[PDB]
Amino acid sequence: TSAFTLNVRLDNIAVITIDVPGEKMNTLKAEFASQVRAIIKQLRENKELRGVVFVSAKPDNFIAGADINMIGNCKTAQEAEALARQGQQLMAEIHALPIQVIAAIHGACLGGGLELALACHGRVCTDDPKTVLGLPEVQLGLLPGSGGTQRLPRLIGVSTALEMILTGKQLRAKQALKLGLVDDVVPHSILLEAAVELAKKERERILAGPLGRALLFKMVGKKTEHKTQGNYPATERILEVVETGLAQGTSSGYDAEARAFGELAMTPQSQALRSIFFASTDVKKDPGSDAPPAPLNSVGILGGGLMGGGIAYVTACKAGIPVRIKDINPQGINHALKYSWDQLEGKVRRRHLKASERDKQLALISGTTDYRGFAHRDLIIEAVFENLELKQQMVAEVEQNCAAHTIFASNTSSLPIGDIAAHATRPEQVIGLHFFSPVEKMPLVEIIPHAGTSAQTIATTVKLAKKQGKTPIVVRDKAGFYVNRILAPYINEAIRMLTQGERVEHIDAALVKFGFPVGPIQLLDEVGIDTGTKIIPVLEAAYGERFSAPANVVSSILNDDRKGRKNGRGFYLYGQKGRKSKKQVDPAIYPLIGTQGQGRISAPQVAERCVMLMLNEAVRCVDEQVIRSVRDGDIGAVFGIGFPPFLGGPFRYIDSLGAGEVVAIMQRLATQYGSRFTPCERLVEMGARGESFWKTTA
Repeated sequence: TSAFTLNVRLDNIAVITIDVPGEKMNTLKAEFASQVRAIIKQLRENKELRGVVFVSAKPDNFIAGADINMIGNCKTAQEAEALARQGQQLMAEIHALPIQVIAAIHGACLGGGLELALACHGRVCTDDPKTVLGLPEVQLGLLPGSGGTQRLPRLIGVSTALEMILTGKQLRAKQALKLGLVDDVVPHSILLEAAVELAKKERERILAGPLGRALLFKMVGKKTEHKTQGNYPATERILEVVETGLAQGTSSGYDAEARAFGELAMTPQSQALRSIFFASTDVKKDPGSDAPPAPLNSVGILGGGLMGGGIAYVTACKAGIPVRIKDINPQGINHALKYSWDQLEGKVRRRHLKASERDKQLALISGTTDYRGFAHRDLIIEAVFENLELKQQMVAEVEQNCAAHTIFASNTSSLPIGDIAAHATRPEQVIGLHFFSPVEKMPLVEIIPHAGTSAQTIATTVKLAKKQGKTPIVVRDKAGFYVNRILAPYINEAIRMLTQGERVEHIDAALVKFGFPVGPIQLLDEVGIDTGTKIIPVLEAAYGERFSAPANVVSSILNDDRKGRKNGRGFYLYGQKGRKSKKQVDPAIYPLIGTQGQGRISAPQVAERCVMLMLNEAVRCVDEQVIRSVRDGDIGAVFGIGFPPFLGGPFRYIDSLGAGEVVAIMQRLATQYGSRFTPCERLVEMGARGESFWKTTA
């Protein structure tokens, strides 16, 4: 029956220990409002104090901001705005304290927690890697909504404050001190002792109030519009709330911040963003199997190059597991080792610790061509050539050169795991672990158990996958798995429009405006036309002509040796040296492939044509039990192929669009463009009945 309690010391300086009684992390619950009022009145009552400090007893963190469930318990903009204005009002009483108030921050301090630090006159933080300051409410479709949109700009400057609010990026203590956000960064032992010590103590060219700051907002607004394409409502309201707050006065802006927090909470975009946040922590909590994980003290990598280097990089640096790389090409090992060096040579940029920690993490990386240290490797990730007979040999080599409890994790793209495990002595310890290049950048992995994969090695592989910073999904051993299977018809349809007279500048721009990061064929170029088209024959024989492509388009492109960006040129130029215009848009591609049409199609009709083909294939795998749940399919496509996050995923996009309406669109598309668009066998059933993919349908 308490959360905050304060105890004054011999020197009359109060210390409020923050510790939510039961929960693992300090969150700003609705129950804390009356408590902090009751104690902040006790500070004023005595009038015999010099300073006050704020500390978080939980060693994990400081304050993780307000809980996203409290916003969900509001059915109107007035209620969401109500607790928003109540949030600013309470922290105004903290800033109005005649006593000097300091926040001592050890651990993460994000969202509403960082705002409390802004209300305090001074701040002290630790130099720990787990302490981070940020305002990530924009990532939930919302906005700081408790004083963060005005208190922060007047402390760091609008130019670098707006970055923190529009992206939600968090800063580290050494970088936080430069901006002036924290007044001092001291070790965790000195924190409180120094915090109370400080608590006892009592450019201009762009600073032009009317035009210097006016240029920033015209320039930041144009950038933010281009990056988001206007599909994120909070992005409009952050500039609006912070602009009027600085221009027309703090109090009038505070009231605009509250109204923004209110109607942003009921936006359809924000509720979609908060759901994938809830689904992300659900996946991060789900172990895929109820069996106890096997030990993972040391791992190994089969295969070299940038492919193997990426797996080894995230395995040793991010997960802290020593890894050896086995490759029979001596040159292939150096590229796998050099790639991991250049990653940790990010110490050039002000970050990455130093040679102390650079060589500490690097000492866990090693390479050899001769199988001499593999006798005790608890798990070995295979990343060699995509060939079944070669992968079967790899299985036969790890079982003979390593322990009897090792796990074979194959990074395959189009081969069934049952065929890779067909000739294994212990087929219980072989699994699919599917990464996406570039390995460091992409955050999703597909963990594919075959018919005989043990429930222990299932739980063991995901524990490693989550240790590498990846959000894994467990998908069935069917051809194409999930993320590649729902992307092949998506790319084939964009290519089929090119053969129908469309221009690539129009198509790619049409889908990034729809919500995707990059267009389908720019994606095909970046990932490689070689790799992006090697799975269309596998999915053809496994599921029929539904995954078909135009007759001889891809056959004509790479027979001209146009592999994409990996070599000289592809769908885009990449030979544009001088760089006056960024977008390459190669014009030799149009004559290379037949194109009779002359652009009848519109701008949303293009993006809808292939997203419907993708939605069709998406609900197919949840009906075939390829993905274990509809939640695994949402984050599987949101983090997998950059499905528009403001829509919540492909399955939450159907619920908002209407199961009966989407079946009518594809039946309408099928009449016009062919029978590849016909609704999924299960979607027609959901179009008849009031079926939603998610709870709380209305």
